[PDB]
Amino acid sequence: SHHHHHHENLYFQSNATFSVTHARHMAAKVATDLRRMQRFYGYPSDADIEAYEEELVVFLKAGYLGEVSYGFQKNNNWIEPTLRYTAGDLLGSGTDDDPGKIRPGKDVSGASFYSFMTYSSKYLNATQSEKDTALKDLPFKRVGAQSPGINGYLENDKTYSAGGRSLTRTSVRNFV
Amino acid sequence: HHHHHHENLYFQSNATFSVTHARHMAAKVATDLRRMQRFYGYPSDADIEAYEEELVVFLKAGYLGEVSYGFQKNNNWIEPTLRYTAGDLLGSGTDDDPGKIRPGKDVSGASFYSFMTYSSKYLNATQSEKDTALKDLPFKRVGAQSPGINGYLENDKTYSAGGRSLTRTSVRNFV
Amino acid sequence: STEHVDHKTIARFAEDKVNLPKVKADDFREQAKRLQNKLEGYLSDHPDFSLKRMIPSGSLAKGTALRSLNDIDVAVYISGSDAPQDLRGLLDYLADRLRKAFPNFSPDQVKPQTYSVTVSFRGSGLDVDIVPVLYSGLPDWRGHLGSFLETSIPLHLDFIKARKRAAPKHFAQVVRLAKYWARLMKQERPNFRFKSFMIELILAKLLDNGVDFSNYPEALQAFFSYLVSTELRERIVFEDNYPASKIGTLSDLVQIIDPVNPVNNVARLYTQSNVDAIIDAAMDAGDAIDAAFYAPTKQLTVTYWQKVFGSSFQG
Amino acid sequence: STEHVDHKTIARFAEDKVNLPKVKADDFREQAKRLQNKLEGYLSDHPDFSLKRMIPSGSLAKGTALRSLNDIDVAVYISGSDAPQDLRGLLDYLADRLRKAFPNFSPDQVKPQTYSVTVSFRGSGLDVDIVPVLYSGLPDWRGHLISQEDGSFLETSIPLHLDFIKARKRAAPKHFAQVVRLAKYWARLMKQERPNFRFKSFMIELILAKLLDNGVDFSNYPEALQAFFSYLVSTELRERIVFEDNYPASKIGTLSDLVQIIDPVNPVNNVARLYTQSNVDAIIDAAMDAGDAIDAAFYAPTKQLTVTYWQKVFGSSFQG
Ligand SMILES: Nc1ncnc2c1ncn2[C@@H]1O[C@H](COP(=O)(O)O)[C@@H](O)[C@H]1O
Ligand SMILES: [Cl-]
Ligand SMILES: [Cl-]
Ligand SMILES: [Mg+2]
Ligand SMILES: [Mg+2]
Repeated sequence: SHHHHHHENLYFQSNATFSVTHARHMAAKVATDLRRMQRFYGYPSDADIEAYEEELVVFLKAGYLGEVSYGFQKNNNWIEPTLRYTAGDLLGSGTDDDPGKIRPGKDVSGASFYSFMTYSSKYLNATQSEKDTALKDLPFKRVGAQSPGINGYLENDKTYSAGGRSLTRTSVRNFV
Repeated sequence: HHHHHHENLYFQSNATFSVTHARHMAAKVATDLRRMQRFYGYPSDADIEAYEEELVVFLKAGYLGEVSYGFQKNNNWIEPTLRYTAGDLLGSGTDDDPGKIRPGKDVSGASFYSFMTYSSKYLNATQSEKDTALKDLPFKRVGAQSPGINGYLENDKTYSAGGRSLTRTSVRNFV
Repeated sequence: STEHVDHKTIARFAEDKVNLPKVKADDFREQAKRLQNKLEGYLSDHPDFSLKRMIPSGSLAKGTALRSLNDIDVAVYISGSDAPQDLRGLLDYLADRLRKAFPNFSPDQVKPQTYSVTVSFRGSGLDVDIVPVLYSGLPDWRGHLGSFLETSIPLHLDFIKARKRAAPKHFAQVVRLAKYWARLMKQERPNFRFKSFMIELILAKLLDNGVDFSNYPEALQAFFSYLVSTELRERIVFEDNYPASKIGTLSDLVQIIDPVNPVNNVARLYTQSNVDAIIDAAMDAGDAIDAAFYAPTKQLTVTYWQKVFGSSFQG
Repeated sequence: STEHVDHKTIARFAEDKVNLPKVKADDFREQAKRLQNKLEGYLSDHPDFSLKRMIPSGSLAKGTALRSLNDIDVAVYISGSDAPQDLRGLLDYLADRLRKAFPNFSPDQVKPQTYSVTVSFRGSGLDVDIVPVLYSGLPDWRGHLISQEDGSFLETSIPLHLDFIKARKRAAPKHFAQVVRLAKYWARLMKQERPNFRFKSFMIELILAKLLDNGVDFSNYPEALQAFFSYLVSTELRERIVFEDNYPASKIGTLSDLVQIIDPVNPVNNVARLYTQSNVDAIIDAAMDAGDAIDAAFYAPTKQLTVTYWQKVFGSSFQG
């Protein structure tokens, strides 16, 4: 009576092969979100956004992105605004939202902008040679650092989808 | 300026998801459902047993994409509604304790529902493979339209075992 | 991305679909000039006649008219004790006086309305929308329009002229793009209201503040970012005709002050619900324009710009 | 899960670690009884003596003591007009009258404290903590107790308080007092672990008495504790608690206190009058964690996980 499942015919194709075009489609939406952050908080810059987009394309194409966060961080803790994108498999109808809906008017005085990436299991299992070939075009290289915390809560407010894969966006929200 | 997660901090090299790991995740979902029961009257202990059973079958087979349990008012989820999304374990891996169901929310006219979306592996499996994997199901679900959400989603817990994660989002009243 | 839609794309779109063609604007101006010439001729023969001047007063006179213009705005200055001080009576008075000065037209062509008197011609061009202004000899053609509201069409036209002189073409074009967007929001969104004059004054304030109007996507983004981040709570005053001291205290939520009349707040009527609508709409449009900047294909870029400019936009 | 830790496990942990063993409780009662009988005999010889009675008044008297009981509570009723008004003089006066009545005790063994007077027993004994009650002969030994929180005068009746508790124990023999003791044990652990956490034992007892009166089942300890934690979390301590054992609820006057748990003897004495919002927040967060843990332990797949969840509630003394 009250137990339901998603309609069988509503499921999208489940046999999609993720390509560079799908990578660029997701990365363009992140770039948009970053440009929206810039308009209301001053960072990141257009040139940094361009490099973030290139980086995202390379990691998505290779399947090496687990999760990446961009935004303002105090001490070792993210504050609002901070946008986090977790890679996953496309579900159901495959929600592919428009980018945007950055909250304006938040206090960021003490923090500086940062980004932090977590690589996927496929990356950790890859050979050194596989990594070198897949990541040749990286615009910059990242250095290990202690995982940051969150000063606030996470709101899951967008999903970007392409080629059988999804990016799930959570936005850090201040306690109020 | 640009950092990533420390190599050492990542998970163990080889993890094969088993029914043990499935039961570890499902027990935590069951706990969450009993917390909901204590502050909102539903679902019952007997129903929770069936939900846990079902979750173990689908988890074991890798067929779970996402499942929601909670109250609906009009035709949308309201607080409390708990949503669990299957994914791969990332980084150090967060295996939280279950719980943290807010009390006091308005569920006056509401009824309890659960809604499941299967994974891409379920959809790519043959009907022969599906029937052997879903042999031990305690009940069967019927197709329905995905209901809306009245409020926002808070990502507030992660349960992890055997190289896989369940990410929990909780519906919240607009405030 | 910009490869698919850029400033020149928007500029072409504005001419094709947004702006009032010059040919049509010329026709409308000649229509008004005809009435004005008749009034001057009649006034010359009868100096005691109440109607002293007819001035084009709206978007057409300011060079901010859209293709969708449906009438020609003019003000008629009325003097003397005979003219009533009630709008129904004053509009009746205006109509009779218009009938006397236009003996070639039939009486029925001149029809009064709630806030104005309309001169219509059957099957030959747009109507002329005439707003009465009580005139008592104040400088700069200052007059009053249920209390009396002081105004000067020449000074209002002068204000816009100075901004158009500061940024030739670009200022009036952005004003028209923003009005065109505001019109699309009103049909798509129920509680949405955005007076054309407020749009004009907000953009004039941005121009004064140094915003660059020579790139239409970025100029629109400055407009949209201003609305979102100030939340229409920043008072807008210009010192063209008076110092900012003159405003005094106001209890109004939105304060966008008539550059001709320091006592008139154009946004006086706007509520918090009206503001939330503008803000939400401006956020959506800013989200779409920045999405179009990075969109990987022409099709997505056009679809994003159609959030701002509607189905007429095709890139 | 329940196969790893159930009601019987909790009942056994209670006997092993939580409850005060009877042999110790008998020793403590005999300590108190020895002083009470000595005062009765002295007062019989000296009818004009200020100290009129000594009544065991705390957890030991109520059958709710923990193994960690650190002293023996008794109330001493002080009549006459020789007692000074101020707290320091009163406690000094009580110390003096106690030495007069127990001349065998070394005077140094009678020590005024902040709101009470300690009587120390040299050999193999806990101290006796004597709380003054100003008494004027009213029935049921009604008098003005000195609060052990801030020294305020509380008009109440310790005998009627003991009656109140005994009626709840009659309504659920063994189980009511056992659940009280489990909840006090939890609260004691929270006070060590959490900074702003206070939870007066008498308040715990009154909250549980209300749940019992309301029909909560105390015969299964995991569920009875869950009812207690659930009540704390869902009311947030903003539901006024009133009992009608001794007066009708109509006698309660309106109060502005944040937490209102009204003395069953005295309708204007709010037992929780001192609890602040930070106190309440500490209690609620703790009750939510405790409830989450107990229900986690209900489904946990292994004994080790189950024990770890219960140790969130009862600490490292709990081993399954
Ligand atoms: N606020 C209060 N008002 C009246 N009596 C109290 C209060 N607090 C404690 N008592 C008395 O002290 C006894 C023991 O308290 P407790 O040490 O919390 O178990 C109770 O049974 C009451 O008789
Ligand atoms: Cl016009
Ligand atoms: Cl005691
Ligand atoms: Mg008009
Ligand atoms: Mg004591």
